[PDB]
Amino acid sequence: SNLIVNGTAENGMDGWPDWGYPVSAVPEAAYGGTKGFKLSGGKQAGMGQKVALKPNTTYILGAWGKFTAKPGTYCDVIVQYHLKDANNTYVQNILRFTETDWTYKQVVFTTPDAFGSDPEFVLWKDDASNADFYADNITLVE
Ligand SMILES: [Ca+2]
Repeated sequence: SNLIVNGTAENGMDGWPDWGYPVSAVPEAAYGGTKGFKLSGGKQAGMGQKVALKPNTTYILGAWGKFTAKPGTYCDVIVQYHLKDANNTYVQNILRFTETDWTYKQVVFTTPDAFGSDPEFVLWKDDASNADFYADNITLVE
């Protein structure tokens, strides 16, 4: 059971709030199925959704990703939340992609005993070079 809605782009951009960035669900970006997510070159771009994480629970976050040509910087896949501690610590669980062939990355993390902010998944492309980024099969599972 994937906590991310439509992590495969098989339902287009459905389940993903429009943040106004150049993110499309298109055949050229597919790792599998009929579509993948394409984050346009030339601009920073991201999308995300709130994720219903449980406390003291272990999760695996994974995704396939590639740039179409060598980028200036990177694109991150992140699950993030604040702790409910005195310092109000911000936790980012991050996969950082810079590669130009399809590359699978994953991170295993265990959630704290309480959240200080609503957990979110975020895909964020810092890079604004000419290369497009393709993301597909984005997965967050207990
Ligand atoms: Ca797909």
